[PDB]
Amino acid sequence: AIPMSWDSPAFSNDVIRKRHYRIGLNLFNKKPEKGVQYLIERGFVPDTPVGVAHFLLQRKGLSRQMIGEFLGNRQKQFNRDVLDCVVDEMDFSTMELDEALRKFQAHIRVQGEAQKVERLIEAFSQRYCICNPGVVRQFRNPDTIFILAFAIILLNTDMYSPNVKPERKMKLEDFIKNLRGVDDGEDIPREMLMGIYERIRKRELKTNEDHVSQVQKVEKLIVGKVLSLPHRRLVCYCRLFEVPDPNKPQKLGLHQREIFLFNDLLVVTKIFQKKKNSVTYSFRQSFSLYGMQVLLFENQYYPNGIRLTSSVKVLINFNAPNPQDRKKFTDDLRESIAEVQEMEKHR
Repeated sequence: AIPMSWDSPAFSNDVIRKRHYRIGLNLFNKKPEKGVQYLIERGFVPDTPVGVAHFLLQRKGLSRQMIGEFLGNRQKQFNRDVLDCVVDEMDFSTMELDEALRKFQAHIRVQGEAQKVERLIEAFSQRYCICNPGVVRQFRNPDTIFILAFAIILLNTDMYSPNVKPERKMKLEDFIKNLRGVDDGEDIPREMLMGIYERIRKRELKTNEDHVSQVQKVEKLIVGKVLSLPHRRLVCYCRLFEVPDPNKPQKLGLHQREIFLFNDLLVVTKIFQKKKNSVTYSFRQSFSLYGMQVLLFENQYYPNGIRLTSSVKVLINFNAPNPQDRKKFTDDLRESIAEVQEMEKHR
């Protein structure tokens, strides 16, 4: 009885598969335990340690804070064998401790709560031990590599801190002085410390950017009337025009709005500052995507109307600059609306 349309289930294979995948990453970026089983249930990764390990190091859309929060768990064994698996496909041979830490820190954020930091460091240090045993041998107590890894982290934080005057920052001799007697009473060979200090000074240790990085650089461009949570991702950016009254015409350019669509939130802004190769946006209002519907319309004064509603009833009215931007934006907003609705899990 139902006619075939383009909205029939026979045509939504790709759309629904990709929707589930994005939901999986969304549950990981909120709670990595619920997220990870979600993706093995739907078969996005095998239930293997290296499987989850290959996934966390390569897939985009995963928060590096949330990856480190996961890989840094002592309780779960899988997290430890995924951690040992992630350190396995990182080769630290013919490299100083700081160049190994930098490579390791490129994938996992090494910050936050003392318990889980100690642990990624613990697991990192031993991978550094296995790989360059020789260097370990000129250490009275191999326990000192763990101590030295934290000293490098402490050096990096201090050196590139915006909160310390340059003259109150750690000098090379202050770094050497602080490590005196660290090796169970003996000192670490000084040229090794010269190297370390002399190369963190050349280049700060920085974690690789992720989706949270883009949301926070957008967030710093908005002057409020706090969106960089690890689950939130930027979907699209669009210029629209707001419509106070769709029954009268308006001059072109009036009520110009810059819209930011996130996977669970829609923020409406208006241009604030102007030149210098960018701008700020004065936050006007934001909308939850739950219960929201997009009704496309047009009249004699607005050929490309967009209307946002709910029945949980008109949120706002927009006119798009052209039909293409209209199709693209409404297609993304409808997909983000479906993502949020599907996500309302009732377990």
